[PDB]
This record gives sequence, C-alpha cells and structure tokens, in this order.
Amino acid sequence: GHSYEKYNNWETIEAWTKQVTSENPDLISRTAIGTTFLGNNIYLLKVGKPGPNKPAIFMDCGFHAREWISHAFCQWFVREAVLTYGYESHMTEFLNKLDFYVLPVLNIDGYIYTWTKNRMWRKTRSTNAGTTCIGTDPNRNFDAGWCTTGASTDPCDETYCGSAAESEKETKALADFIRNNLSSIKAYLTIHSYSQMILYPYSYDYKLPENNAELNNLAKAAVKELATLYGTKYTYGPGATTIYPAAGGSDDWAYDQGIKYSFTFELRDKGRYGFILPESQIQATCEETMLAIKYVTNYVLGHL
Ligand SMILES: CC(C)[C@H](NC(=O)OCc1ccccc1)P(=O)(O)C[C@H](C(=O)O)c1cccc(CN)c1
Ligand SMILES: [Zn+2]
Repeated sequence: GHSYEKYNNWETIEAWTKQVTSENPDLISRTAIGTTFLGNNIYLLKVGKPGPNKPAIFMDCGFHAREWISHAFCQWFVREAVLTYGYESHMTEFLNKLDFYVLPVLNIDGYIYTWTKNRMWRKTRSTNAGTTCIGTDPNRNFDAGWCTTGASTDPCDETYCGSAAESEKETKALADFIRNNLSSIKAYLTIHSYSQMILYPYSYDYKLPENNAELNNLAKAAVKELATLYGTKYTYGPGATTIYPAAGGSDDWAYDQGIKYSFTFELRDKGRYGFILPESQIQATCEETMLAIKYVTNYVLGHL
C-alpha cells in the first residue's frame, strides 16, 4: 500500500523500510536505533555504497507529527538515491564517497496519532507527571540553550521543552547515535514544514556561528538551486531572526557538537494549506528539495 506520491501511515512506512532495504541491499542497510515511548521502532537507513571508514551526512524527518510532507521527503530521497545510482553522475559520486543516514520518522508515536485521532498533533505522546497533558516538543528537547527561549516549561503547551534535555526516548536515541558517530558525520539536515525556509544556527541565542559567512552563502546557493525547478522561493538565514527564536533545537545542538554544516528545512507551503499540504504537491515539493539537498551534499563533499 506504499506510494511515494501519497502520505503513508506508519504501518506502511515501516513495511517500506523493510522492503526498500530488501530490494536494495547493496545500497541500503537498516537498523533500529531505539524505541519510542509507545514501543515503535526508530528505524535508520544507511544509504550509500558500502565501504571502509566513509564520511556521512545525517538527515532526519518527522520530528513534528503533523508535518506530513517531511516524512514524504525522506521516503522520496531514498528512492531517488537507489534508482539513480550508477546513472546520474552526481548521486553516484555521493553514494560512492559518503553515506546518508536517513531517519525516516523520528516522532512515530505522534505521527500515528495524526492518523488515528488528531491531524494537528505536534509533540511526542509521552505522559507527564502530575498532569493529564501529553507530549514534549522534540525540537525544544535538545541540549542547546535548553528551555531558555521559545520553549515552554508547561506540559500542556505545544512548545513544551520537557522535564530535561533529552528527556524523550526519541531525542535521546537520535543524540546518542550522532554522538557515537561524530567522527564521520559531516553535516546535519532536519526536515520540517511549512514556511519555505532554509535555517541554520543559532536558534537558542542571537549569537552567530563561527562559520556564519559560509553557511549564509551555502544556504543562499541552495535556495537559488531549489528555485530553478518550479520557481518556489525560499528565504534563509539564522533561526532566531529568520523565523523566530526557539531553544533546544536539534540543528543548534548538532552544530555545537562540531557538525559545521547544520540546517533546518521548512518545506512548502507558506500557509495556503499549511501542514495539510495536498498530496498533489508531494512530487514537486520533494523534487525541488532534492536539488537543495544534493547541492549541499556536493558542497560538503568538496569540503572534507
Ligand atoms: C510552521 C513551522 C514554522 C513550524 N512551527 C510550528 O508548527 O509552530 C507551532 C507554534 C510554535 C510556537 C507558538 C505557537 C505555535 P516548525 O517546523 O515546527 C518550526 C521549528 C519549530 O518550531 O520547532 C523551528 C523554528 C525556529 C528555528 C528552528 C531551528 N532549530 C526550528
Ligand atoms: Zn516542525
């Protein structure tokens, strides 16, 4: 029941992670890096031609449950990789020289909830002591100016930062994996919607990253590249100023770990449909986004 041009439920995405790996063992290995609060398997796909001591790029989707185009993009990316390897010169070099760690859905519990109960759910689905309110905002749950700004300490709010950094099994699983592979991971890319933006640090503080100049130049060329296909216009810049301040973000944390190329993508649209992006825009959205991801990849690669 899987389709790359429709939104798939978790049942179908899970089966797909198994099948796509089955059908492409020379390009994809699949592992689980942990379990969600409700016991779902946090899958990670290692996409690339296997080899000794390869550098890597890390990309996750599905941080926020209602952001369905995000989940769709990771799936799309994986097909693009496997189908074009060996035919398209750029992707062939990419997969030859590096690995993509693709985490298709981080917040699986919430994603299932958007399908079963409330399409507009954002957070995780963990319980909170002393309240009936459910969930933590995973992108306020990382150790980066944790809960200092743009975060709520109230479990009942949508930006709840949690009881403590990495209090969520999912955010902990992700941070553990990156932490264990810091030597090989060269860039971090986290996929969200909507707003049509490429964001880079900082989000938890108005301070600029050390390599701010090249990050701006990089984000700039990527949004230019993205636009060549359908004319879709992104804005870009530091998180704090480009959209709004929000501490505890995974990209800020990734950066401060030493990953110099760290980005948050906000996909289509700009509010017409918002989180409820029609399935009819899935193809065009992923297509133009592919170009920005490959532009970044090409840049990071030539900068090892
Ligand atoms: C529509 C988008 C802009 C989404 N925002 C959203 O749904 O906000 C809900 C909200 C937030 C504060 C108050 C009220 C509602 P988003 O991808 O999720 C934005 C995302 C987030 O909030 O975690 C974000 C914002 C600023 C900087 C970063 C980089 N670390 C990431
Ligand atoms: Zn989001």
